[PDB]
Amino acid sequence: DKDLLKGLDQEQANEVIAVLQMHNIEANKIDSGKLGYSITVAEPDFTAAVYWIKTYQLPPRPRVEIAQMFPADSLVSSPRAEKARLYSAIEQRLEQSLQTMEGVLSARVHISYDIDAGENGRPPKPVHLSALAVYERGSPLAHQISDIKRFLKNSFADVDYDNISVVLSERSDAQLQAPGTPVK
Amino acid sequence: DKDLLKGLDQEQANEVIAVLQMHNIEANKIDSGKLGYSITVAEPDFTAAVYWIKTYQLPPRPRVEIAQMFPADSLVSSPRAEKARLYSAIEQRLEQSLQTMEGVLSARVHISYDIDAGENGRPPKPVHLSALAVYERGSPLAHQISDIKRFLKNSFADVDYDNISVVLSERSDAQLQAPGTPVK
Amino acid sequence: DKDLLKGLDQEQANEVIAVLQMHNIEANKIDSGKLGYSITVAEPDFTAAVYWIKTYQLPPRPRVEIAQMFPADSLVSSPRAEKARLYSAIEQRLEQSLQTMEGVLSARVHISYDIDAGENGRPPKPVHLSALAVYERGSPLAHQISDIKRFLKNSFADVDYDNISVVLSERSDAQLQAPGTPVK
Amino acid sequence: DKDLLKGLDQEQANEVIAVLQMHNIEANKIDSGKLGYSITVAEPDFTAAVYWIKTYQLPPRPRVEIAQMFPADSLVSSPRAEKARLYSAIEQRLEQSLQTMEGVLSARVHISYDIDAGENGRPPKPVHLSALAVYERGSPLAHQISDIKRFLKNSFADVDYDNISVVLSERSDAQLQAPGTPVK
Amino acid sequence: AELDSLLGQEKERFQVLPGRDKMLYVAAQNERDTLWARQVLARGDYDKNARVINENEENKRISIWLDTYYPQLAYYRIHFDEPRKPVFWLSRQRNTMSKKELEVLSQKLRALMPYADSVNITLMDDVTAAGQAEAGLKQQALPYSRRNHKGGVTFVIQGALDDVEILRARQFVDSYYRTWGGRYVQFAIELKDD
Amino acid sequence: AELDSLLGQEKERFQVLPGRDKMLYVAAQNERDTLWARQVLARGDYDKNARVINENEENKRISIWLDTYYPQLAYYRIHFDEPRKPVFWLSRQRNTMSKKELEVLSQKLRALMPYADSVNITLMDDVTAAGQAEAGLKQQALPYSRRNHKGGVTFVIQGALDDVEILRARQFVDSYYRTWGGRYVQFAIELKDD
Amino acid sequence: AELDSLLGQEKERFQVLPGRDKMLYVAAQNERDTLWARQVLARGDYDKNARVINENEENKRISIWLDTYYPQLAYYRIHFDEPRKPVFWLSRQRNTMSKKELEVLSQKLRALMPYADSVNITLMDDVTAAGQAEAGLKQQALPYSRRNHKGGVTFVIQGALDDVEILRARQFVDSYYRTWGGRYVQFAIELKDD
Amino acid sequence: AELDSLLGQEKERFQVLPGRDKMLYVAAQNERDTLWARQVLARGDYDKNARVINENEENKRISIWLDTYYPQLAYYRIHFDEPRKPVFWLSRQRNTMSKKELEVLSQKLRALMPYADSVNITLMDDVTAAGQAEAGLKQQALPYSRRNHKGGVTFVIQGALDDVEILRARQFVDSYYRTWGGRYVQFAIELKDD
Repeated sequence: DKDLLKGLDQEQANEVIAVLQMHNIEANKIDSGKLGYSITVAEPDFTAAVYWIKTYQLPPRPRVEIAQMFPADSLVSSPRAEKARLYSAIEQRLEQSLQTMEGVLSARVHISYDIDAGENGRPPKPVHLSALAVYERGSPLAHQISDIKRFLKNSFADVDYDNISVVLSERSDAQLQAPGTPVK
Repeated sequence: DKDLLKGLDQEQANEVIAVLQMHNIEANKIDSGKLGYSITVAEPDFTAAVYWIKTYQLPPRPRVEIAQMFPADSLVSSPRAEKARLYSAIEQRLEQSLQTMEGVLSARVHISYDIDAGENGRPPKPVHLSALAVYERGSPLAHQISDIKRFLKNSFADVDYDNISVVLSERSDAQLQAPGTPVK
Repeated sequence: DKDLLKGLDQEQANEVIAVLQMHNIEANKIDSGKLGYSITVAEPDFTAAVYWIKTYQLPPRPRVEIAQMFPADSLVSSPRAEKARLYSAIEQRLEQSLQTMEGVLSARVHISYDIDAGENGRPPKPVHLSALAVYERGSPLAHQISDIKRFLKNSFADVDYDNISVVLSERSDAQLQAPGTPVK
Repeated sequence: DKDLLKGLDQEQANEVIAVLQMHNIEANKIDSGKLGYSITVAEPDFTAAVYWIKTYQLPPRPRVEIAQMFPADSLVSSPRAEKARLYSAIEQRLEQSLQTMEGVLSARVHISYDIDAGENGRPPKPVHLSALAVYERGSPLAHQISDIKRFLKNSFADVDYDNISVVLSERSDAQLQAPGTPVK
Repeated sequence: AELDSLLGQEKERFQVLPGRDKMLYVAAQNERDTLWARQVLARGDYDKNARVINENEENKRISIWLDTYYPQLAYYRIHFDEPRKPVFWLSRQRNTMSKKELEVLSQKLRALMPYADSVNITLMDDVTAAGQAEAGLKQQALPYSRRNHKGGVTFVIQGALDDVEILRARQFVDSYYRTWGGRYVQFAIELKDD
Repeated sequence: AELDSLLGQEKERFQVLPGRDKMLYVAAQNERDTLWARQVLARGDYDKNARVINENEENKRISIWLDTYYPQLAYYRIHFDEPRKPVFWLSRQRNTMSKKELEVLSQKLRALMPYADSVNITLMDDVTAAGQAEAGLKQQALPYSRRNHKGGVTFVIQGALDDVEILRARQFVDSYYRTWGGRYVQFAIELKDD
Repeated sequence: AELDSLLGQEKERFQVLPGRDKMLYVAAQNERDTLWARQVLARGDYDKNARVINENEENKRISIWLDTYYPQLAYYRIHFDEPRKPVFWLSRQRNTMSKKELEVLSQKLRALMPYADSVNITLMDDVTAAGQAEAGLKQQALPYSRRNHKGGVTFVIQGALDDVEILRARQFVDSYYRTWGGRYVQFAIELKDD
Repeated sequence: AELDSLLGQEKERFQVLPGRDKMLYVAAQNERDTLWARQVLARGDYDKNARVINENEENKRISIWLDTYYPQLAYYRIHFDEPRKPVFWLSRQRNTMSKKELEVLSQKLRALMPYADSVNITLMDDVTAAGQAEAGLKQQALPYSRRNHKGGVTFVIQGALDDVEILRARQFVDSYYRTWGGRYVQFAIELKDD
């Protein structure tokens, strides 16, 4: 019955419980209205519960993307700002599209940004990409490394296959057991 | 009777149930008026229900398209903004048209964007495309990979067949069984 | 008696029923006044009804066309905006005209757009077209692929027959049986 | 029952307890409303508790990033400010993406900044990167030093593998024991 | 309530077969009618055991069985035009099985399918399987290229093709894959420019 | 409550095997149905001991056992088409084990699997394992390159490839890895430009 | 309360071994399940002495003991596939220990591990340890370079490598380090440009 | 209250040794657990005299004693794998001490450590100390340079090095400094450009 986090949001609270239940301590999510959520664990498990907050850097800061810093509410805009807000929405759209392939669970894509491509008379340099993936297990993931590498090739102007690197792994082993209350 | 998500919208709630019913836990969708929906599962299945939220990154963030960041409500506009808002509506219209072919259930199309085509005296580079598809099963999907590749060829200025890559698969096996309440 | 969608519009509701009645579950359309419609299915069929919402991406987002993003209510206009609003109305008019041929039930036409045709001193490139069709069955649809290809040839400045690709199919087999209530 | 810190925030308080419980003294976190938290330790352990505040420089000052000093609320902006606010959000996004690889717990990425690249007629110099990581133990971390070094290569314009240096280690040994109250 | 009334209004698209392992099977003729009958057996308004077997899926089920116990067997396809007496097509020029163990092969395919009474194994000429695939392809006036090798033949169709030459292609492939199956001759529709 | 009613509505996708060490096993046929049955045994609505064994995962479990006590053994894959009598494929041309200790190998694989009654060890020809991998690959009209060496063979597929030539590739790899396993011949789909 | 009920719902992932020094050991099979069982013994809901031993960490514990009392000993790895009778692999061509003190080596490894009954020391051929590391590496089609010297061998892999050639690398390293250990042959994946 | 209950929950990481000068010692195995046990003895909840001795710090304590009374002695390191009978490693080829005063050296190291019963002085071969440091260094594929001289050897490692070649370096240095100590051979990781 000892608090360790309070004032959390919704997705910040449903993941801390997924961390603590993986390491065999049982947590409770208590709603508190407009003040956000709060997480309390048992008193014999309070020492271990603080150590797995420091280690995983919990609670999660919200995920930051490039268009959040170049907002559309500005009165004026620059050609540097419109390009970095355009590539920031292609980059979000490609990871929305990798999640609908067979067996993919999550994905993150990165795009190389050109800032002084046309501002000093350079030709624009070639585009590079990189991707991550977390597959459902049982899949021969040595062979599905080429379908991502084919799908991402002709989604831009001119890339090569030696310029795309996708790094993928299988998901962790499932947690289906209740943790267990400390018997006193 | 333990909450795990609340404040959801309509399409964010009808998919989380489709996730949890696939993994043999039964969820309930409780309306709460103007505060959005909420999803509660049984108490023996609360551990497994949190693990399949962290894995699939649920609830789904809404799908982001290029025209949402270059709005028409601006007082001024640029030639960079009008081209990226035009290609963003051809890209939505092509995936509206792939869903009416025989056997297609969902599709996503991507277009390569030119930003300094005419701003520095370049000729405009060739257009590349890429597409996804989820077919109804039983279809010989080695042969329907050319009809998409023919339909997308002369929808633009000048593409080649080595510049269009469509990657498609069959849908997953159907879920028609009720999950089953935990007997206590 | 379990809801799965509410707040729908008219054409979004008459199609979800056409999806669910094809897969042998019976749905009911309940009007609710100014709040839109709502669809409820039986309680033994609730598991299958959620799976066919996730698969077909229901409810349908409204069909998007190019003139919806370049509105006529703007105070100023550009030559890039007037051309893309003109081709967007030829493209709607051609699919209104394919539906009145014999045996055609639905059609969708696409036009290739020129954006920097005259803005940098290029000659305007040749126009490409593409079309879809869903025929009434019993028709020899190997022979009616040339009448569409003749009708679309001289509707523009100068196209060739190797630049028009029409891809057509026959409609699906008819659903005329009542689904059947779950006997308990 | 002697105070040593008061007025702390939430994440400043859940880490000082993780420091003091690692060195076998037991601390208590007392909420005090809108005045922030406060940490009190036992009276025989007050000497050791002050020494581990001076050594680790506790409480933690909040983590400082480049975009906090070039805010978007300014009326005017410069090309020097927009580039250093763009690289500051790529740098945050790359460390959000390293935390979802298998076995990674925390990561920090740094980017080399160009300030007079185009302001005096230089060509822009090559981009350098550097990264840190804290792995879950049991992993052969001599082999996962190349997957980070492959993922970070084509996330920018043109880097080389002799320009990326990632330095990683395994996490410390776990603290799962209660410290123990001073018997008097 | 007998199962033939729990199905649709027409008692025509579904034919109900009594099994041998005290189970009662439902035979549908395409994939869309399989999900019609599997929805009934999944909501649970039938007290006994039942299945839904399909013409396409009962082929892929015992092709897994036959790829484990009897490898190196050259067969074509199993036809269910009457489901109580299925026909097992089998190649003639590529097997040396005698008269006696062909009866053993039939008496074990009977054990996989409890709805069948006997399996009629016939042997057909192997040259005519590649004969109808070529003579039917020259009739459609399509460009092609034959590549003979040991244990199979393949037909390669490339080049820039208008839709008259790939609509007639896909109607001939899907009507040939139904009859002979895709284990001896496989088509290659690759559409590239020149 | 017997376990075959605690599972789904169809008593068809799951087959329940009585063990020998007073435990009761559940055999699922793919990975998605393994998480269906492991969710039941983890919420704890069964008073006795039970497991869920999978066709893929029961191979990787006793491949760890067989890589410790019997090294240098050339085997292919274990098939569970009927789970009470599994089939242990074994290479012929790369082992010199006599008649007597092949019985000892079977009587110790029986001890690892309490649900099985006997393990049928068969010996198959090693040349035909590389024969079906090549003759099936020329039928798909794919470019390749054979690299023979002692104790294994590999097929390298590089070059710029359109999606017709890598969709037919991945459907042939995954249907070949199910039958023969990836211990003797391993494919190399590397997609680079030129 | 016996300890096998204080653990999780499945009494399957944990096997409880009675010791010899009046202590009761818990054997987990990976690192994530070690922190599951050490959390139970640390909150203190067990009145007696207990430990959690891991397959990886019980190797690194008595490798410290064996690097102090018996230096210059060429060994490979200790396998715990059944924990009551562990197997101590030992090199043949690099030691001159006679028959008698190999019994002395086994009777002192028994004293380090109170859960074991006897330690089975076996001698294996040293050439085949470098034989499977090379023949498994040519099968993955990777560039390499062998550097033989006295008392060990190393494989150097450099050059610009795409992800097909470093995903197949890291899956072969981690499956080889589990079997043979990293004391005789060590791999060198260094990724630089050219 | 006996001291083994005033420590943590596990009575496993700390082993309590009865002394000989009416003091009671606590042996910890790393530096972090030394501050755990010294915090107990400093708040003063024990009525008798106690210490906390560490494996690293009990070496540096009597290396000061041995650098005053017995200079010019070539020794390596003292191991405490069992603390009641420590092992004093000693070089063979660099000392001319006879049989009798080696007993005198052991009977005075016993007087420094009241927790020990006897000190076992052994003599080891000096060439193999520089043998394992070089053969272990060629296995990691690192560039180096040997500089032999009288009374010691040193290994110089310079040049521009990526992190694969300095992560494998620092894992080999710290595992070698634990066994042999840094009195005969000392490594030189100097990282400069070229």
